[PDB]
Amino acid sequence: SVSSVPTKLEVVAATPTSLLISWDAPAVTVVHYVITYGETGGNSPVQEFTVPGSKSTATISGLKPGVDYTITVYTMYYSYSDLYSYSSPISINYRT
Amino acid sequence: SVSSVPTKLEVVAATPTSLLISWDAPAVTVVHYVITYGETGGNSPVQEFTVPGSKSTATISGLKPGVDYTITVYTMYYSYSDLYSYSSPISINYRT
Amino acid sequence: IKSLFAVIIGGSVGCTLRWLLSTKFNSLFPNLPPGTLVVNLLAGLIIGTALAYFLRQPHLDPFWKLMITTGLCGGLSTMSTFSVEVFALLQAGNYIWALTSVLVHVIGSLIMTALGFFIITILFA
Amino acid sequence: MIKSLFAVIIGGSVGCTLRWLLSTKFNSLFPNLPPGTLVVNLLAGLIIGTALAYFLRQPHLDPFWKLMITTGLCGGLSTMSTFSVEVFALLQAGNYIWALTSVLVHVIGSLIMTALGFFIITILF
Ligand SMILES: CCCCCCCCCCO[C@@H]1O[C@H](CO)[C@@H](O[C@H]2O[C@H](CO)[C@@H](O)[C@H](O)[C@H]2O)[C@H](O)[C@H]1O
Ligand SMILES: CCCCCCCCCCO[C@@H]1O[C@H](CO)[C@@H](O[C@H]2O[C@H](CO)[C@@H](O)[C@H](O)[C@H]2O)[C@H](O)[C@H]1O
Ligand SMILES: CCCCCCCCCCO[C@@H]1O[C@H](CO)[C@@H](O[C@H]2O[C@H](CO)[C@@H](O)[C@H](O)[C@H]2O)[C@H](O)[C@H]1O
Ligand SMILES: [F-]
Ligand SMILES: [F-]
Ligand SMILES: [F-]
Ligand SMILES: [F-]
Ligand code: NA
Repeated sequence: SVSSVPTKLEVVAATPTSLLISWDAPAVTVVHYVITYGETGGNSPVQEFTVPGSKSTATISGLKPGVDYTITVYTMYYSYSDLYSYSSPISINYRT
Repeated sequence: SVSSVPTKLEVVAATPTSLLISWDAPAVTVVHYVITYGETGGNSPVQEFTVPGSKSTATISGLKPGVDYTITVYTMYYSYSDLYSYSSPISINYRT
Repeated sequence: IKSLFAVIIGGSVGCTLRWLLSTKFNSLFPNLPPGTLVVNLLAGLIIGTALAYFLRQPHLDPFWKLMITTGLCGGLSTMSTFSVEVFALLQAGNYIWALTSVLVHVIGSLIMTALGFFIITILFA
Repeated sequence: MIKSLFAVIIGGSVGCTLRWLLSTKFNSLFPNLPPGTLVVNLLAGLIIGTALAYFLRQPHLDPFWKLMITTGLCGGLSTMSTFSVEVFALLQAGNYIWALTSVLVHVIGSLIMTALGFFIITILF
């Protein structure tokens, strides 16, 4: 019944080539968050990286100016029933 | 299969009114030993006292000189099957 | 075969109780899942009361003793679920709660065993 | 919930039976740290660790098999309660060195086996 998906994913700060994102942790033991990002225009590779379970913010760098990016965050979390599994993602669009 | 009864019960030292007894510990977790002693003659009352599981010697005091005593030792021990139970006794006769 | 039934019947009741209590309550406080804690504390209590009670009644059927201890307490308690919870916390970088979980499970389970033993020991005269 | 109950009972009964057989066969061989109770906790730690890593890679496995292996088998096989009386008895026997050793070897050992199980499968895939 308890959701393992993060909430309130948003860009807290931005430059033309980078985004500082943050999110609220779900009420489960998160081992790590997986951040993904790629250009919304679906003709460019999606990249992913992890952040530790204690962190609830991340920096994305090396972006192109004036381009729409799709950014998602999901968890690798422990629960009783599923042990280690991956949550569904929370997703936002942001234009540099 | 492992015996919880002590072995080699014997008087290591004596005075007219006391006996220092010793025994080999059985290969089980002994919580305490119970020492009993009474006059071998007839139905004079048998008395008992405990000794800690770490000790394998005990002093018996307040005996009468020149009297035959029956001395027994049994264990209160932990095992997997029986939890806390009492062993059979080992027994010796000794004349002060 | 009679001993095997005691282990299976007791074990099945204990495992079922752990399953129900864990799925119902573990998600309420994930830093120290209370379903897994309560079953370990409860099993510690029962085995302690069994320790003291069975000492005073040496002629009880080995069936009931085996059903309560190896069966019920054995099925009800868990070291394995306790381990993954701690392992996950260690992997999550949550050391304070990994350490706290280890202390509260172990020190707590021993305390409940002591309580169970001494409550029954104090009751007898 | 009835299909889930069968997984818990079948798994639990196999685990409890394995613990019973291994404990009665081996615990008396070294009573300061009963090896039957240690081996089942170490083994359950290993299985739950391998399950942790394996079930992560196979998210579409039936919840039946996952529940039978973890809550059932590992839950029934491992024990906190029997671990507690062993330590309690040692504490009552004045054998503090082995009471402390038993606590460290069971807990540190069970976490290490969980780590081994997890990383062996993680390194394989
Ligand atoms: C978290 C727990 C809180 C509750 C604590 C309350 C304790 C109340 C009981 C009194 O404490 C001990 O009781 C033992 C008996 O129960 C006595 O052992 C005596 O009897 C034992 C057997 O019953 C023998 O093994 C011992 O050698 C012998 O000293 C022992 O002297 C005494 O100090
Ligand atoms: C006394 C009991 C001993 C029993 C043995 C238990 C072994 C514990 C295994 C720990 O697993 C590691 O924990 C790190 C710390 O949580 C994680 O680092 C993660 O988090 C770090 C910061 O928290 C980052 O620096 C790393 O890059 C990142 O991988 C890492 O992934 C994970 O594999
Ligand atoms: C780790 C977290 C804490 C968990 C809870 C701790 C519970 C421990 C209970 C210990 O019980 C006592 O142990 C004493 C031995 O340790 C025994 O003393 C017995 O043995 C002593 C010597 O070993 C003698 O001095 C005593 O008189 C004699 O009663 C005593 O009877 C017994 O009740
Ligand atoms: F374990
Ligand atoms: F835990
Ligand atoms: F327990
Ligand atoms: F132990
Ligand atoms: Na168990």
